[PDB]
Amino acid sequence: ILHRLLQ
Amino acid sequence: KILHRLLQD
Amino acid sequence: SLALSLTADQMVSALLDAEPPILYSEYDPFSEASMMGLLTNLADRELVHMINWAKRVPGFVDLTLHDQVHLLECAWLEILMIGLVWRSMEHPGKLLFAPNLLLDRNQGKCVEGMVEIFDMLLATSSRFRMMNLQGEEFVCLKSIILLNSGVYTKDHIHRVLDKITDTLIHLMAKAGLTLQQQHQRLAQLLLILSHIRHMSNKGMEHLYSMK
Amino acid sequence: SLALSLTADQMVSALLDAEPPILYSEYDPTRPFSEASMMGLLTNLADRELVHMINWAKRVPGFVDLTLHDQVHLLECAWLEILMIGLVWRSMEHPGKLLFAPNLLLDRNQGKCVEGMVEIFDMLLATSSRFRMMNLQGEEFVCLKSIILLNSGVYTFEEKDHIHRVLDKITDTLIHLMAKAGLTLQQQHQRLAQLLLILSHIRHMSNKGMEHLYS
Repeated sequence: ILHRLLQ
Repeated sequence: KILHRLLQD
Repeated sequence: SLALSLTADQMVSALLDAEPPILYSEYDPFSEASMMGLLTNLADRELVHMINWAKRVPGFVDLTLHDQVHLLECAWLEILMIGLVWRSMEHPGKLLFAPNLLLDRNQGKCVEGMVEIFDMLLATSSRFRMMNLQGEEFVCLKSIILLNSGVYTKDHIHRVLDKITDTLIHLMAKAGLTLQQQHQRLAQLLLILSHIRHMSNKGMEHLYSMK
Repeated sequence: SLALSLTADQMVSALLDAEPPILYSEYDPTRPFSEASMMGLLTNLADRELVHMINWAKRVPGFVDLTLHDQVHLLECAWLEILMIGLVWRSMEHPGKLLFAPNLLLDRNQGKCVEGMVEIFDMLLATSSRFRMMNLQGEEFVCLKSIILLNSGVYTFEEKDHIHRVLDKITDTLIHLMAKAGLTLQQQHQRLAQLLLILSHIRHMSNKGMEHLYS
């Protein structure tokens, strides 16, 4: 979840 | 409290 | 790294430019569940904006993806708290969670154990108000929280932290503060970050218990 | 008040002279190598340190002027932070190890004997390595330790301003030491920030430690 918002 | 006594002594 | 080549004014303007918006609560009984739901809903929408703003914090894109996740998951509650404290500066005795959700210490007693963190948040806001914390100083402190809360759990981050320190001193010297007043105010602001860390840790305990 | 009238050099020598001793831990070969034995060794050591910490706090400039009630409040907020920054300072010259005592030097592997202590052990080791990279001086250390005592409970209580005036003088003392060591003004500002930011991590380690102790 946090990776998708940063990606 | 022991913290009381140690601060008074 | 492009962050280390910026001037102090460019660092300030970049941080002010990346400021996230001030969101509103839902505004739809009086319950601890109704109140915890309104704050949970509000903080979840703030987190999405908080994931955009750190991306624009100079030096944060240079980190690896795993390190960015690490810093955010360490400092997210701190960043929410210092933003709330900043919004509440001009409302003594009250916490402005949202323009339509302004609460005082008494209304915080509606939730068990929140009145303590509520008082700490109020005391932090009163301290910022008596120091006349400036917006340019606020965005510098909030960037420091992001890069420092997870850094010991790395030379690049520390070199960016040094430039943010140069920026704070640059702002104080421009406002006419003497050299002694510059290092005293710098120390006063950074010591508050220890209390904000304290409030975050106390807040995490209740969230891990509420879940 | 004598605290607000001291010079920077008098403040340093005052803090250096108030330094508590370095205590030894029990060395009982009849005790087995278990978690409860290790937690008993650290508990026994910390309890004896607390008695010296209270006398040391009395000798910190400005601490006597406070009300008794306030002194109790500052010590009960900062006591684990002060123990931790002392341990971290003793462990500077022992990379990868924590010098709880001259007869009790532990690495992170030995820290696994107690459940949950390895994460705090790693945090203490990282804080110790950071002090070693910065080349932290003893005069700087006693300044940071006095800041912890006066700052950890100041926002949870005429008096709060007096604490803040003493805190400003300790800041004047840290800068005085750095300018004495030949650091430029920019280096003085940066090093001051680096040290005070570490206090946020020491507060973090203390709060996590209080959780396990309350369990």
